[PDB]
Amino acid sequence: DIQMTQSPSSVSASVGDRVTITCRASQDISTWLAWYQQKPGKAPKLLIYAASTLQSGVPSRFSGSGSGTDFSLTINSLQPEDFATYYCQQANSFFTFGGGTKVEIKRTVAAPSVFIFPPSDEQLKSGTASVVCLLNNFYPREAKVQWKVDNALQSGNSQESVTEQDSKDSTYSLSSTLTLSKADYEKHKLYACEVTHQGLSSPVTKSFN
Amino acid sequence: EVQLVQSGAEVKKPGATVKISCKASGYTFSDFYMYWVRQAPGKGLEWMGLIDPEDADTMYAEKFRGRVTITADTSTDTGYLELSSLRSEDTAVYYCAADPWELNAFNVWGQGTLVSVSSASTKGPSVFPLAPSSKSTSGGTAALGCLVKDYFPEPVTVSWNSGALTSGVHTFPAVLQSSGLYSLSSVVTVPSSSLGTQTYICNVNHKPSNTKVDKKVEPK
Amino acid sequence: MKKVVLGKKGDTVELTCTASQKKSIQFHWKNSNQIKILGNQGSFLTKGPSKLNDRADSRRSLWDQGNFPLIIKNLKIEDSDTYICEVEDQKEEVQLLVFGLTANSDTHLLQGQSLTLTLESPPGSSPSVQCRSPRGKNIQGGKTLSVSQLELQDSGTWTCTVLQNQKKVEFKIDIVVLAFQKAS
Amino acid sequence: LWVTVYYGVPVWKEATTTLFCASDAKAYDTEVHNVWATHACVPTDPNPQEVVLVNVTENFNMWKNDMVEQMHEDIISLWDQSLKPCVKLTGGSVITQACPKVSFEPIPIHYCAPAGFAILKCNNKTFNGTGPCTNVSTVQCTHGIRPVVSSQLLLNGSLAEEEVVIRSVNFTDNAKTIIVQLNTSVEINCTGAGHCNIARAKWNNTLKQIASKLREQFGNNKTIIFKQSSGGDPEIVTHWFNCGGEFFYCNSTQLFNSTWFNSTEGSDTITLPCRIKQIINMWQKVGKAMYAPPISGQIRCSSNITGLLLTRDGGNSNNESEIFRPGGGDMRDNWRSELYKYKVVKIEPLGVA
Ligand SMILES: *[C@@H]1O[C@H](CO[C@H]2O[C@@H](C)[C@@H](O)[C@@H](O)[C@@H]2O)[C@@H](O)[C@H](O)[C@H]1NC(C)=O
Ligand SMILES: *[C@@H]1O[C@H](CO)[C@@H](O)[C@H](O)[C@H]1NC(C)=O
Ligand SMILES: *[C@@H]1O[C@H](CO)[C@@H](O)[C@H](O)[C@H]1NC(C)=O
Ligand SMILES: *[C@@H]1O[C@H](CO)[C@@H](O)[C@H](O)[C@H]1NC(C)=O
Ligand SMILES: *[C@@H]1O[C@H](CO)[C@@H](O)[C@H](O)[C@H]1NC(C)=O
Ligand SMILES: *[C@@H]1O[C@H](CO)[C@@H](O)[C@H](O)[C@H]1NC(C)=O
Ligand SMILES: *[C@@H]1O[C@H](CO)[C@@H](O)[C@H](O)[C@H]1NC(C)=O
Ligand SMILES: *[C@@H]1O[C@H](CO)[C@@H](O)[C@H](O)[C@H]1NC(C)=O
Ligand SMILES: *[C@@H]1O[C@H](CO)[C@@H](O)[C@H](O)[C@H]1NC(C)=O
Ligand SMILES: *[C@@H]1O[C@H](CO)[C@@H](O)[C@H](O)[C@H]1NC(C)=O
Ligand SMILES: *[C@H]1O[C@H](CO)[C@@H](O)[C@H](O)[C@H]1NC(C)=O
Repeated sequence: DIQMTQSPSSVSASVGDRVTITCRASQDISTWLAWYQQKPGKAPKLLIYAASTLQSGVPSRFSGSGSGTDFSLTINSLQPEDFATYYCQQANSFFTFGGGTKVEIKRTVAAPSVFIFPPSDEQLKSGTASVVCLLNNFYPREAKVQWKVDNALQSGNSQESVTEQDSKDSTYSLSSTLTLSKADYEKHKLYACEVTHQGLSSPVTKSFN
Repeated sequence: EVQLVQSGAEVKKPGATVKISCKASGYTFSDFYMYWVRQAPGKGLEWMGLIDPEDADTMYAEKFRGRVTITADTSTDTGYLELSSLRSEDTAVYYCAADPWELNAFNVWGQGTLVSVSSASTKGPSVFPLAPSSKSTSGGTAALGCLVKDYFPEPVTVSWNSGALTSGVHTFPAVLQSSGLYSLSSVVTVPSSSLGTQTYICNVNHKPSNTKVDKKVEPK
Repeated sequence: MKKVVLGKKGDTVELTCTASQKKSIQFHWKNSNQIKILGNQGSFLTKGPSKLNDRADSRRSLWDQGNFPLIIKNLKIEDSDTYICEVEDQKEEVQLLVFGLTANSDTHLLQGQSLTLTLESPPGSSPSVQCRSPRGKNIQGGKTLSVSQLELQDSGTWTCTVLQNQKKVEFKIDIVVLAFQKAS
Repeated sequence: LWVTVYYGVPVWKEATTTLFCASDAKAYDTEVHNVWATHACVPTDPNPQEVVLVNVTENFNMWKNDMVEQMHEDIISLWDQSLKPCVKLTGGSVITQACPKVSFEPIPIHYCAPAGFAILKCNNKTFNGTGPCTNVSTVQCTHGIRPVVSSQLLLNGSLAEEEVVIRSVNFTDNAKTIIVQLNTSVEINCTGAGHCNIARAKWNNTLKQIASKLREQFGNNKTIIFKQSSGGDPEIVTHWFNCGGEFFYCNSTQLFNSTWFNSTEGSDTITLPCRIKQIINMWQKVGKAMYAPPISGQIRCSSNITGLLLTRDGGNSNNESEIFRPGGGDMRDNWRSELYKYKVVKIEPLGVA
C-alpha cells in the first residue's frame, strides 16, 4: 500500500499559539487528503476535505494546504477545545491514515507526588502479590520508573499506565505495578521504586519494609 | 437524520471469527460506499476496507487481505464485516463510516463495536483495597483507592460514594497482563484529617460478567 | 465413453476445461440443449439464460493458464445434465449426476423409533445404497432404506455410500436415538 | 489487330507485417489520443485514392484479420500511458500510483501498409466480411477509425452504405457475437447527471430494421424478440463506455424489450439510468482498477450509435422465435466492425502473359 507519514508525533503548544502539523504520502495523491480531530473516548470528527476545503460548522482558524505528496494542517489561534489528536488520510481510492499527531498543552514543570502501596490482606490469601507505585499530578508526561527489590533492579514483570491530561490543572498521573508471586514476596522485605522526573533535582526513591 | 448504528461488544477466543453489523438510515444505502476502520486501545486509526453495495466491489488494506470480508445486505440497509483467524493483536474498537455527500472522506460514523480477543473468558474483578500508610499525625493530604485485578473483558466503570465524591478521583486506564486479564486501579486524594470520620466507598461495575461490587477502605 | 462426475445435493462442483496452450481464449459452457450457461468475452465474464445462472460462476484468475472451469454451487438434482465446454474447435463433454438423501425418523409410544432414508436420484440412473450402522451393521437398499425400530447402539454416525458407474459418493448422518425397546 | 500487346500483371499474396498509422493529431493538444498519435503517427492524406482492380475476385476473413490484433495492442498501449488508475489489481498483485484526471476523446486513426506491402479493400457495399469480394481495390491507408472502447453499442463508427448489415463468425453457434452495422446513426446524448437520452421513435425503427435482417438470417418465419443482458459483469450487462475520462454504466433494458413479427403516450425520448464507477474491470487483460472521483460537474457527451454487439440465445428448444440480447466485451469485435473490409497483402514480381 501507499504510506502516509505525518509529523511530529507529539507537539505541545499554549493557547493563542499557532501550530503546524505536516503529512506526506509516499506517492502522488493530488489534493485528495482529509484531516480529522479525535479527543479521547470518542469518534473522530472530519475537519478538512480535499486538502484545503473546510468542513461545515468548523472554526475558520482551521486550514490545510499542499498538493500531491506534501500536505499540512494549521491552526491559527489555538483554543482549549483544540487540544486533541489529529490524523491525515489519503482519500482518492484507498483511505490509509497517517501515524497520528497529538497536540497537548502546555504548562510548567511540576514535581510528582510519589507514593508506594504494599500488597494488602486479601491479595495474599490468593497467592499472588503485586506492588503499586503512584506518581501523582506531574508534568511533563515523561518519567522513568525503576523497580529495585533489595537493591536488585529487575525488568519485565512491571506494567505502568498514564492518565489523560487533567482538564483543570493539565497534569498527568502514572502508576506502575510490580507483579510477582506468593513466595518471592515474603523471601524479601525491602522494596522500592526509583523515580526520575525532570521536575526533580535528583532521583526520588520511595520504599517500605 | 442520517445515522450508522452498529452492533454490541463481542468476546472471542483466538482463532475464532467475528461478524459485526451496521444498520444504516437517513439516505439511500446502495448508492454510496461504506468504509470500515478499527482502532486498537489507545492507538492510531487504521483503515480496513470498503465496498460498493451495488456491485459488491471491495477493497482491503494489505494487513487484512485474505483474512477479512466486507459485505452489504442491500435489502435491509445493513453492512457486515467478517474477520477470519482472529489473533491477540486484533483487540480493538471497530467503526463503520460512510459519505452520503461524496466529499471523499468519512462524514458519518458508527458508535463503535468493541471486540476483545483473548484466551480467557468473561470473569469478574477481584477487588483489593489500598489504604493510607501514615494517618492523622503526618501530612495534610493522603492517597487512597481501590484495585480492580484480573478481569475480562472491558469495560469497567468506577465511581465513589454513589457519584458524590468526584474530586481528586483518578481512574487509571486498564492494562493487559501476561495472563490475559486486565487490571486497573482507582485512587483519590483527601485530607488526612478526615480519614478517621469519613468513609470512602468505590462503586465498580463489570458489565460483561454482570458484576456489581462495592468496597470500603480504612487506615484503622 | 464420456467423462462422468458425481456430486452431492447442496454441495459445490468444479467442472474443468483446459486449452492446449496456457493463454486466455474464447471458451463457453453449454448444456445438452445447447443453452448458453457461462463463457467469456475477452477478460469479461458472461452468463446465459440457463437455470444455473445465479449459481454458476467460473473465476478468471486461472484463464491465463488455459483453465476455464464451470463452478456450480448449492447443487440441485435438476442440475443433472451433460455439459459441453467449447474451446478452440473442441467440444469436451461431461456427464453431471447429482444424488440427494433425506432422513425421516418417527418415534411412537408402544412402538419405538423408526428411520427411513430416501435417495433422490437423477432421472435414468441405477444407484445402489449401502448404509452403515455405527457398530458396523451394513444394510442394503434401493430407493429408500428403512429401520423399523432403532436400538441404543445405533446412536452415532451412519455412513451411507451411493454406488453409481463404478465409483461412489458418501453421505454422513448423525442419528439420535429417542427410544428403544427393552424386555421388562 | 496485328499489334500484339504484352501486359505486366500484378502478383500478391496474403501476408503479415507491422503497419504504421496516420492521424490529424495536434502537437498543441494535451489530450491523450492527440499526444499518443503525435509521437506515434504520421500526418494525413489529404486526398486519398484507391486503385480499383477490374474483374478481380478476392477472399476475405474479418474474423482472422491480423490487422485487428495489431490495432488492439496499440489501443492497449495507449491506455497504459494515458488512463492511469489509482489501483491496479492483477494476478494476486496490487499496485498504487498517482491518477491525474485527463481529457479523453478518441481521434480517428488510419492504419497504413509500409514499403513493399499493400492493403486490399472491399468496395462491395453489402459485404458480410467472410467470402469472395468481386469489387476490390488497393489503398495506402485505411479510413478514419476511432478507438471507441465500449460494449452493447458501437459508437462514432461507420454506417453501412445501403441496408443494415449483420456479421458473425458463425450464426449457428449461439456463443458467437453478432456485429451489427446501421445505415442510419442514432444519437445518444449523455450527461453526468446520471442518464442518457435516445429518441424513442427513431430507435424503434432501428430495431425493426435489425429484426428484419435477423428474421431473414434465421428463416423468415421466426418471431424476433429483444431482451436485456442475460447477466455477467457490469461492463457487459450495461452499456459500458468511456466519456470524458469517466466510465459510464447505463441500464439498457428499455432499449431491448421488444417483440417483432409477433401477433399480437408513449415516451418521447427513452431515458436510461446511468452511473459512473471508480472501480472497473479491465478490458486489456484480467483484473480490476480503481480511479479517482469525478471532477467538473459538466460531463456532457453526445455520440452516434452506428452499430450493435448482440448475442443470440437459441438452444434445442427455441422454435418459432429467436431471442437477442446486448453483448460484447471482446474489444476485437469493435475493431472488426471497422476493419472488416480490409486485408494486408504482400507484393511481389509481375507475371507476364
Ligand atoms: C437502411 O437505410 C436505407 C436508406 O439508405 C440509407 O443510405 C444512406 C447511405 C443514405 O444515402 C440514405 O439513402 C439512407 O440513409 C433505408 O431506406 C432502409 O430501409 C434501411 N435498410 C434496412 C431495412 O436494413
Ligand atoms: C472483365 O475483366 C476484363 C479484364 O480483365 C475485361 O476486359 C472484361 O471486359 C470484363 N468483363 C466484362 C464484364 O465485360
Ligand atoms: C464496384 O464498386 C464501385 C464503387 O466502389 C462501383 O462504382 C462499381 O459500379 C462497382 N463495380 C461493379 C460493376 O460491380
Ligand atoms: C457471406 O457470408 C456467407 C456465410 O455467412 C458466405 O457463405 C458467403 O460466401 C459470403 N459472401 C456474400 C454472400 O457476400
Ligand atoms: C457484394 O455482395 C455479394 C453477395 O453475394 C457478392 O457476391 C459481391 O461481391 C457483391 N455483389 C454485388 C457487387 O452486386
Ligand atoms: C458453427 O456453429 C455450430 C453450432 O455451435 C457448430 O456446430 C459448427 O461446428 C460451427 N461451424 C464451424 C465452422 O465450426
Ligand atoms: C435497469 O437495469 C436493471 C439491471 O441492471 C434492471 O434490473 C432494471 O429493471 C432496469 N430498470 C428499468 C428502468 O427498467
Ligand atoms: C419492457 O420494459 C418496460 C419497462 O422498462 C415494461 O414496462 C414493458 O412492459 C416491457 N416490454 C415488454 C414487451 O414486456
Ligand atoms: C408472441 O405473442 C404471443 C401471445 O400472443 C406469446 O404467447 C408468444 O410468446 C410471443 N412470441 C412467441 C415466442 O411466439
Ligand atoms: C464520440 O465522438 C464524440 C465527438 O464529438 C465525443 O464527444 C464522444 O466522447 C465520443 N464517444 C465515445 C464513446 O468516445
Ligand atoms: C453524429 O454525431 C456526431 C456527434 O457525436 C455529429 O458531429 C455528427 O454530425 C453526427 N452525424 C450525423 C450523421 O448526423
